[PDB]
Amino acid sequence: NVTLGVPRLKELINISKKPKTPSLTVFLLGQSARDAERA
Amino acid sequence: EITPDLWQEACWIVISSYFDEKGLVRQQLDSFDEFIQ
Amino acid sequence: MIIPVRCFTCGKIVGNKWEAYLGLLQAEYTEGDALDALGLKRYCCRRMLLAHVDLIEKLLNYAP
Amino acid sequence: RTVITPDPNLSIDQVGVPRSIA
Amino acid sequence: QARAGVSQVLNRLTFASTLSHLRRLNSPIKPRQLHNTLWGMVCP
Amino acid sequence: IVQDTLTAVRKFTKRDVFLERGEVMNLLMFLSTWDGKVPQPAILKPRPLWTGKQIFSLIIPGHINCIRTHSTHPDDEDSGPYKHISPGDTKVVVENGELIMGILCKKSLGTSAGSLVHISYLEMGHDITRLFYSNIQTVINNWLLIEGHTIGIGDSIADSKTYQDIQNTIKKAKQDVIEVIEKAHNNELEPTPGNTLRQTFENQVNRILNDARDKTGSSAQKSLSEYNNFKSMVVSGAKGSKINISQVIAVVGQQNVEGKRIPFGFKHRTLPHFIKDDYGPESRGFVENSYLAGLTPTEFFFHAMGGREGLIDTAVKTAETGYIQRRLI
Amino acid sequence: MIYICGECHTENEICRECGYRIMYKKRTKRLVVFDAR
Amino acid sequence: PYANQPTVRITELTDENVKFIIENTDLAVANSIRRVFIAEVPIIAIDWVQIDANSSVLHDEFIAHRLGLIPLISDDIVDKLQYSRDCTCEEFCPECSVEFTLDVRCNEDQTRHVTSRDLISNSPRVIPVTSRNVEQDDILIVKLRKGQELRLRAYAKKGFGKEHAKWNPTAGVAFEYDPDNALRHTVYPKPEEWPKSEYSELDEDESQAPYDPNGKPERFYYNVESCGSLRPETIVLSALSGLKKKLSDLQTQLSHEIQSDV
Amino acid sequence: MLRSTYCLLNGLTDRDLCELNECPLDPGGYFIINGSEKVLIAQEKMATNTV
Amino acid sequence: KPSDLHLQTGYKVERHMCDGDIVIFMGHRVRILPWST
Amino acid sequence: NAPPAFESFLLFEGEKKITINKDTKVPNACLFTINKEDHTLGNIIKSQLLKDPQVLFAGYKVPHPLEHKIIIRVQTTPDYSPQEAFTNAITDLISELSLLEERFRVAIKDK
Amino acid sequence: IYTDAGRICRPLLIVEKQKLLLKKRHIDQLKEREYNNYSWQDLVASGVVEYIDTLEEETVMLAMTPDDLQEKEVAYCSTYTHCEIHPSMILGVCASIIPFPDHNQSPRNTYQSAMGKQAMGVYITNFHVRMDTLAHVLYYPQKPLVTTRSMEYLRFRELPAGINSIVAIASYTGYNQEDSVIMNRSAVDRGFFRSVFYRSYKEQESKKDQEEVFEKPTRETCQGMRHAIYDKLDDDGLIAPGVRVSGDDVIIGKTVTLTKRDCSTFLRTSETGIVDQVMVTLNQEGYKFCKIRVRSVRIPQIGDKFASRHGQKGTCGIQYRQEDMPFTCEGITPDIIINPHAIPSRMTIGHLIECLQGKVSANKGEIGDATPFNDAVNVQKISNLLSDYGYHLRGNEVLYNGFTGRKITSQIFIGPTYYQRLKHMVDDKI
Ligand SMILES: [Zn+2]
Ligand SMILES: [Zn+2]
Ligand SMILES: [Zn+2]
Repeated sequence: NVTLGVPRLKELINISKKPKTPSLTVFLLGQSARDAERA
Repeated sequence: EITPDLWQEACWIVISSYFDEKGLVRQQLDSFDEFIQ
Repeated sequence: MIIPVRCFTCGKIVGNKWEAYLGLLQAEYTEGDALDALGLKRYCCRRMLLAHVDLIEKLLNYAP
Repeated sequence: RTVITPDPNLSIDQVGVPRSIA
Repeated sequence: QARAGVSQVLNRLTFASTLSHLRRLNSPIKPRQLHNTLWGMVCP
Repeated sequence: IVQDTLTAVRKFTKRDVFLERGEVMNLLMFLSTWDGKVPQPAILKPRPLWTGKQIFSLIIPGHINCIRTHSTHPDDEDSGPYKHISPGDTKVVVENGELIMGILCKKSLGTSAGSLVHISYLEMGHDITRLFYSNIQTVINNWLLIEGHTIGIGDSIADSKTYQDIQNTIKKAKQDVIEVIEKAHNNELEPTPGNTLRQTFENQVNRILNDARDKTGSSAQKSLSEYNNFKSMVVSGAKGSKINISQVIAVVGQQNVEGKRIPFGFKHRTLPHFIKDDYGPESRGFVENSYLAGLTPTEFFFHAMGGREGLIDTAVKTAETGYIQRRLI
Repeated sequence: MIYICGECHTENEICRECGYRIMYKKRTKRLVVFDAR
Repeated sequence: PYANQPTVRITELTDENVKFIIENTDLAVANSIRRVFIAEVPIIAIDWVQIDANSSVLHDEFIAHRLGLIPLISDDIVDKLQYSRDCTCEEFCPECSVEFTLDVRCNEDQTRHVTSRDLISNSPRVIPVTSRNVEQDDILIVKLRKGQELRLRAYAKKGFGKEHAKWNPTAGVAFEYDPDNALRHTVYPKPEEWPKSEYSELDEDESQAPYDPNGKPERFYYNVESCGSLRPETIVLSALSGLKKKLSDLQTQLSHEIQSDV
Repeated sequence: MLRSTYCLLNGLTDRDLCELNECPLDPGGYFIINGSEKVLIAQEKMATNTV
Repeated sequence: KPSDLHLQTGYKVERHMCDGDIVIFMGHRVRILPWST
Repeated sequence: NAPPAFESFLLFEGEKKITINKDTKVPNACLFTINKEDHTLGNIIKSQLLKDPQVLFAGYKVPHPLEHKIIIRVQTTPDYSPQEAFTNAITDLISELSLLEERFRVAIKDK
Repeated sequence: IYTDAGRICRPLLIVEKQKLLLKKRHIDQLKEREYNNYSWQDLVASGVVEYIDTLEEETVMLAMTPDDLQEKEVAYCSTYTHCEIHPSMILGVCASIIPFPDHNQSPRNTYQSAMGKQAMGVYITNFHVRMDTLAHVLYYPQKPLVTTRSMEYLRFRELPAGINSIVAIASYTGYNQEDSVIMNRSAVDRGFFRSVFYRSYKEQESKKDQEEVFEKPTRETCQGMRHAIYDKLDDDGLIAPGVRVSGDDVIIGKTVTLTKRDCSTFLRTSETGIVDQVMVTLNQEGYKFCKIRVRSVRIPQIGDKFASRHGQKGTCGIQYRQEDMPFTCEGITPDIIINPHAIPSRMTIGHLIECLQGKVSANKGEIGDATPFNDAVNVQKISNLLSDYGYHLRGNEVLYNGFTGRKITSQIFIGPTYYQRLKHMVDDKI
């Protein structure tokens, strides 16, 4: 549940040190990328 | 003894009796009347 | 306040059909026939009697 | 200071100021 | 130090205003959404 | 461009509309850029009738080129045959400043990408485009005294072919919510990974109340007639939000507060008319009825709650974006 | 300078006959022209 | 290149209603006679109101409105008067005004109704309507209780309806043309639910006449109902002379614009 | 408070009330303070004596 | 004071308004349409 | 402030009724300006100027419907003047209104 | 157990194991309320109704209607303890005045319930005696043709708030841009929405020692004042009623005695009305006082703001004539034209049913029924009662043109609808 709209847009105007919803999208490299059992 | 489909004019009788007796601003004529009593 | 002369919409005089309308509701006449006996066929004129409030009665109580 | 009212018979860069204000 | 806003001044416009100026609550400051226990008590 | 103009441009610019001989002499009188010379009409076996696309070619200021697609144009209409003909008379083609075909709409007269008002700011300047507004702000604003464009209540009633079928969806919607309550009240529903059995119950049932909200939403728009005056303010695109007249006719839909269907206020009972353990398709907010048919006195309270959560945010989002913009300056 | 009372309706210059202290101003004598528009 | 030659057929001429049919004219001339009736027919109404003693519960500019809208009997002296701005005197002479008078008080006990039969004229021809001698009960103005008095003078100008609308001589002029829809000036979406009108020559089965590929209308069905000031027939005679006079206020004035360029 | 058992109005019938220039439809529930009309709004609080 | 109705070039006269003049919100242009809006 | 009502049909001292100007776009055409009139007088003369076959553009408009000032535009063919159309189009209408009034008075005397 | 001061509670009917305790022998005695005095204080005592607070409702079982929720169907629930009187009593004072409030998108029932306060009307029937500031009063108020059965209890027949108007929903010459309304000036001439606006003025004479007294200032014995001519002032410094005051002329000539300073009280806003009444009393202390009520009419110009009972507040664009307003087949020219586009996004279909119901109820001759959940007035039998008089049963009607006399290619939807003139006037600021 990424917060979009005004409570996110308000937060980059002051660059809050503590995000109310931070996240980290992470991709993959090898043959693990094409299997759910390897990943 | 029981009203099957005459209910519509029935329920607007028992309300007519209500706003006759209590009316609309008795909530300050009970409350302020009980404060001086 | 009181019945207006001349229904605003079409122009027709309706301002004398009031004391002949309160007196005409003493009898058994329905409102749907109390106006056609007065000769009012448009629904411009009929809203000026059927939905009228004559408030001049309640003001004729107070002292001048 | 008064109301604005719509009026489609003015070429867009126009306003109708009434004679009690102008 | 007081709770102001009590004893407003009364409307005279419509007589439906004069009524619904008298049947009135006042929250003291979620007090804004519409709660389920206002069936029958307060106008939604 | 106001609504009154931008709708009526659709009705001015079909194939159907023909102006006899006297009405040209008025819709030429209300131009400004016109050069005094009357065009030669199309039809000539009766009175020489002028099509509304010929006169609308006289507003378009000089040589301007554009191609757009009206908002009804099926994508399958671009096959081999019927490519440049397009028998709904969509597919705006303005070659050489003279309107060859196509109905206009908002999509090709607003200010969007590739727009015919956009192109006439990148070729002809700005004082040639201000005349392109104050011509269309008159000659369709003053043609409409021959068309009118009313909205009776006959323009907001479903015919009984679909109105009975629009209930044949919702009578199955409230069936397939009973199907998932009694399935999950027997420990017979596998929890989808990511959420518990509670949050995956709600996502399972909000699935079966936004498909029936939309299977009663596409069959209502298509069933409206060609003369229906709501369709003239949706197809013409001047007034968007085609979900806000799908609640007139068919189904209001779901209510929500905080993004969830109505929470239990009293004690596991959202109103004092219900039993406990009511996760059903009506005791948490969904509305079978539409505004034409009226609303049940329970469901009038629930729409009073969905209209309160969105009535506040407006009072909040004026102290939010009225503050970013006066700070970011 | 002649005041109609609000109780006894008895005019005076300046109440007597009523003991009452709300007066009025006794509508003027000049000639005011309307229109019947 | 020349004019059109109409006809007139009348079906009803009662004491307050004229209903007829004009053939062989275009529509634009056929608006321009129903547009003169409710606008440009002169008539007498009250226009100068002075109250010398008011004590009713209605404020002074609320009875002065109602004295405006009372219709007056203007059969004879409309041609035999002139307007106020074409006058000779200072403010009001008897050639252009009609003075009324009202002096009613109510010292009786019972509630008195000040009616139309208490406006006393100075000239015996323009009496207010509801005084012509159907019972036709009296026009009302203002009720009064015990202890109240009304007193006022009034004048009564000649004017017409592009002034205030009290000078409307008529009620609703019910113009109507082409009752079968054979010209297709309107397009019925469902032709079957419509009321067949008061003048349509159809049976019950069909509901629209077919199209006329070379036609333009005649038979403009006027239904001129008068309010009660004029007679219902002396409107139309005094309106075609109030339009033949106006079109003869052009080729006079147009000539002294063209020929003065020499 | 105007019209509640201690006012001079309560005790008067309908005709007797218009001999003082009053209104039979005036609801009452407002006390005059230095001329003008005031209404004590209901100030909502939280219930006492519970857990 | 018609002694002081002189007008030679260089002076500054403050008229009321006309048509065609430019006023501010963007910049409109005054056309005169007599009512109160 | 609100204008008085009698300014919708009167010519004050300083106005002419008609001012005539030419068409600088297309030759053998002309233009009028009736002062203090409305669609009652405008639509009859527009319509009768269409029965004349030596007239190619009979139109009129009112610029703003607030004040009353009709603009009329006439385009005639060669061998004819457009100040002769707009004078003959009136004098056919006065032959018309003289023809109803002699005919409608008769249809009262049959009642 | 709560013997507690300040809760809130409401009366419901009582169910006894299957059915009511409101029996036919009760309500036949209620019906003759005169000369039997069986008025709700013997119906509580006989144990038929019962006050229920907000937190026993957490323990209770209600039914909406005694009709459908006592007849056994597939047995939803069978343990009903109570029933409610009629489920449209949950709406407050100003939200009961809306006809069909289950047909409105709920932003518009909230919107009207805030505009009901502002719409002027005859407020209290003793404004001849009062000396308020801000007293608006219509000339000819009308009780509505389409009404609720609880207007009667809200007292809205003896004191109404607006005039009906034949209203058409059409696009036209274009002065109705999405919140605007084309009036009819030859209906405004017959008093349509024409209303008075009173005014008042406090004037405490106060002796203090600079003291001041009511008097008439001669120009060359008193200090600073404008060119407000002192003709209207009487022998003592008050205006007698019936003297038309213009913009900015002296109404009370008060002078702080000093030669003397000058403290006139001007007519603000330059309205040019009529001074209607002047009273002269003492204050609380023993100082002479005066109140003044300067009245003015206010004809509805271009600008003055109108609104129905169905949201959608509007202005007044242009005032056409009976001459120009589009006439029906029978000489009806509607008082007000509202824009079509204000319907489908403001979303009030209450406005297209009140406009339908007033066309039935001005030919059926019976003031209509628009209780909220009445279940007996749907738009099918409003239609087929309209079809028994010779109209088209969706309310449509052929207008003609205003200027040309051409039949319009489409129809127009006409019908009388109750409009309110608000207090957001255009002459409150000019
Ligand atoms: Zn009428
Ligand atoms: Zn006294
Ligand atoms: Zn004279």
